[PDB]
Amino acid sequence: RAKAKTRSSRAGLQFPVGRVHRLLRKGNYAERVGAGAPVYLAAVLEYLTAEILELAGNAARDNKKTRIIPRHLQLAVRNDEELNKLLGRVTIAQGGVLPNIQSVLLP
Amino acid sequence: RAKAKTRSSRAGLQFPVGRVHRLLRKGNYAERVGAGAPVYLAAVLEYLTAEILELAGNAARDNKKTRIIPRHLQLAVRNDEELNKLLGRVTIAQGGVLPNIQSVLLP
Amino acid sequence: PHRYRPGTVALREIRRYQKSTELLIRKLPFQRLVREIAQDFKTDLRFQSSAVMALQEASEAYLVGLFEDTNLCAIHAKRVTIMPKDIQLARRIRGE
Amino acid sequence: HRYRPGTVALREIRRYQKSTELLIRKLPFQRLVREIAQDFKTDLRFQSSAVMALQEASEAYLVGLFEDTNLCAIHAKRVTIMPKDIQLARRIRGE
Amino acid sequence: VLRDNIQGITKPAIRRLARRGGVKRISGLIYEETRGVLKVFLENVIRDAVTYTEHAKRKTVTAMDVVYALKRQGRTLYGFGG
Amino acid sequence: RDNIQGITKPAIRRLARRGGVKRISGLIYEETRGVLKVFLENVIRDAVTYTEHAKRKTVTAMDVVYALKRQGRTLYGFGG
Amino acid sequence: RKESYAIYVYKVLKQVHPDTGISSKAMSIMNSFVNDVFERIAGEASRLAHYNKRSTITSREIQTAVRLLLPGELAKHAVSEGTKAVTKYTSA
Amino acid sequence: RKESYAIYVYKVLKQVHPDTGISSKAMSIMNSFVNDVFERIAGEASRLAHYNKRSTITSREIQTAVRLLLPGELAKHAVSEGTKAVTKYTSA
DNA sequence: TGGAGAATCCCGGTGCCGAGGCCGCTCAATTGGTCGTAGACAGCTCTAGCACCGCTTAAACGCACGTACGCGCTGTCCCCCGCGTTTTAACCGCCAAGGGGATTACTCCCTAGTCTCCAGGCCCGTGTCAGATATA
DNA sequence: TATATCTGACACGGCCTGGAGACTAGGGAGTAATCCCCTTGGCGGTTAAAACGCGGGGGACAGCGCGTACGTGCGTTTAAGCGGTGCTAGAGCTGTCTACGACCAATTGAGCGGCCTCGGCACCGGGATTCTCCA
Repeated sequence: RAKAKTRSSRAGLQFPVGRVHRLLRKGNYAERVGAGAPVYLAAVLEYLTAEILELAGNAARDNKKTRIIPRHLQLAVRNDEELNKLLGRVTIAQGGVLPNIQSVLLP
Repeated sequence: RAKAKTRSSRAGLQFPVGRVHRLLRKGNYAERVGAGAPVYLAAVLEYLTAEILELAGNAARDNKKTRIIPRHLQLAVRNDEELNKLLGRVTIAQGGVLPNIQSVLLP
Repeated sequence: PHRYRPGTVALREIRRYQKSTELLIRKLPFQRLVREIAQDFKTDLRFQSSAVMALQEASEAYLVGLFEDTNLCAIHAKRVTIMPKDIQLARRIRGE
Repeated sequence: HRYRPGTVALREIRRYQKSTELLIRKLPFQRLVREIAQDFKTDLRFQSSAVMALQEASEAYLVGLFEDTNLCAIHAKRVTIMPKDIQLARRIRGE
Repeated sequence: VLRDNIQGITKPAIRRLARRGGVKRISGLIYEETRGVLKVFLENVIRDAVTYTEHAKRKTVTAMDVVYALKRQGRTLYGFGG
Repeated sequence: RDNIQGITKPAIRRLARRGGVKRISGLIYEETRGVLKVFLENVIRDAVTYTEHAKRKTVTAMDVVYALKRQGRTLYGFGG
Repeated sequence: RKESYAIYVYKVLKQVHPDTGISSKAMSIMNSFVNDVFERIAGEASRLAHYNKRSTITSREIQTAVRLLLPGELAKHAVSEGTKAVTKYTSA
Repeated sequence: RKESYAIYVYKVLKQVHPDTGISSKAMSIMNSFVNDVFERIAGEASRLAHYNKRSTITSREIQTAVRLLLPGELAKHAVSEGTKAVTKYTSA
């Protein structure tokens, strides 16, 4: 047998192709799972994770903190319209709400 | 051999136990399906079919119609609280709306 | 001559269109609207007739439910007239 | 040196909208959860994480409901929220 | 090329849909907002239906695609298959 | 018993301040208590059903997460 | 060829309302209702089996799926006829 | 042996925000987010397989699921990233 | 308070087409037997949830003052409803091309299954840095 | 906003199990071909509905008075909350066995496609009953 190379390194990803393939196989979705489906879904999950972490890090530097807390994730999700559409039925614990006051209540 | 007895007949049901069993196997729900699961599911489906059909026949008899139309099914579902809770996210085609004028609009 | 008060004809129309189950939007303009919406996504696209009636039934039901919530918003503001802020309030509360 | 009616409410809004801490005391919510769960199954054990999950979900639901209630109140040309606003919001949301 | 057929959703048609919902009086600014609401909803359904058709390598949008598109967004329609 | 009164008036006021409500009527609190009771009854009944299917006498946070996911109220950060 | 509940809903209608017929569109709506409720209960039972690390959908999973999905009196009754049906199937 | 996506979110976070850490509750949230998006996309891919009478999940099914679920720019960039990963896997 | 144009309800005749009953058959449900394995059940650990006392202290509760605000009344004017006339595009029928859905043969590449091997992720331990506290 | 301190969560550093390499087999789906439902473009009458316009009436909207009921501050109560200890239900892991469900094969009758029929119901026309507006 030759040297063992991981399937995530062949696709240039950090998310596991093999774990995603195993979760697709035991999750009872279809009778068969193709070769490119775990690669594709690992790439999609890596991109969505990257987008959430970029906006969370920007929100963390906006509050002068170098560690991401749930409040930074909530400010990351709900200030972007696409992630608000994706996570509209999702409650983030210890996330709070964005500060909005309607204009009729201002003095 | 012996006489071929239908599984729905020995369970006292009209809905097909074997068809529900086939659809449970081929529907990619779990690796195994128990023996009592299609009997239970056919019993629940037959009960819900009977509950909609009895109220639809009552609505057809109240409108002096021999025959159940989609308006009768809508009048059966939306006038009962439990069936409207079950089918609140579902639109019946050619079903119309219940007669409900608000009190402030009537003279 | 004979002239009805404002509201009696509207209430008779409410009773007629709540008793009936017919489609109220004309079929051919809805078909043309569906095709011009679908031509922005994929060119040279056909439609089954039952797809167009399914779209018409879903659209009519959604608009009737939106108008029910709009009427409740208009009654909440001590009015009997529906105005666009009632529609915007109903869609904001639903989450659209 | 009494403040105007409304400015302490506005500082309360800006204080509780900038915070993540739960606004309900933990022990009354524990007693309420156990009292409700007694009606479904007698002598249930409860994890602490389950009660914290219930409190977080209930607080988020009530905050969203009060936002919709405030929207109904401004739609009725009014600052004070009333039970009819809550009822209208739950009726439009489907409850 | 079909252009500007949103005016085919006429003012009496919107009035009839409001009469079905139990509306006594309608302001004259309602109809443009109703046309916009209907257009937004129709693009939301039709984009998913065209996606379902394109996955099957078909050129005709069927009633199955519309039923699955409405079932996806929680607006399930009975009577057109399922 | 009588544990709905533990959800006090300042707690409902605090939750309304988080929602951006500037002025609160005196009849908000009973309605908020009833709304919270209905929501907790639904989620707790579903979590109890999830627990009694698992042959357990302890309501795990997984059961609460799945109960909220059944109602489209997905909760993040509690092992979901 | 095409498979649907075109004869069992009529059987239930005849044993409930023996002098009442059904139209084609209403029967298609009833078939869609049966398929939708079947999909809901089967998906809930599969999700319950996956939550408890089980590879089998038993009668207990369908029972708790019916208790989860249906409202109160409907769930209590459907549990009662389901239990009666499995009891009659096992006893005969 | 509870499997989690913690080290992968470490790797992505250090890839794009090198001088930025993360908390434990934020990782519980991120783990739930990855699991939720995975379950959503895989369930839609299963539905796409069952609608077209298919028994396998390919890259086309995941592509169509990503186009159905994710909003516009998110769907476009996710499809681009997945297609790049698939052609990098196939070419190497 | 009572009468008239108009809508509404009720009843009888007519035609139609669509559900509904019946038959051939084929295909999927039924029966019979085998085997492996998922799960039922007992045992044991030790995690964690309930129970309770002290205290000190933040949070809640009651009371009083008062001013912003809800709410009702009035006026106005304008905008939408009601209805007559016109025009215009929907609708139905029949109609042909002709693109594409749906079925069938085949054949091949793709993916399940299996054995082996090893290295990546995971539990545990440690120490060190990022916020919260503290004060002006 | 600026200057010191503390602490507790967090990033880094041996075994085991699951992911990868190589091979085999078989079956699902791609490709080609064909056949016919069914989809669209179009002509033409027609008549129903959309559009336009005019009067008018009722209701959206603005202003104003008033009476009251939440907001706010302060003093007193009370029980959340943290620490600490104790103890016992029961969550969870492991081992063993046994019933039960997948699987394969032969049989057979249940349900579906196809076809013929008759009455339920929409439609038309006439008569009785409100019904809503106005003097």
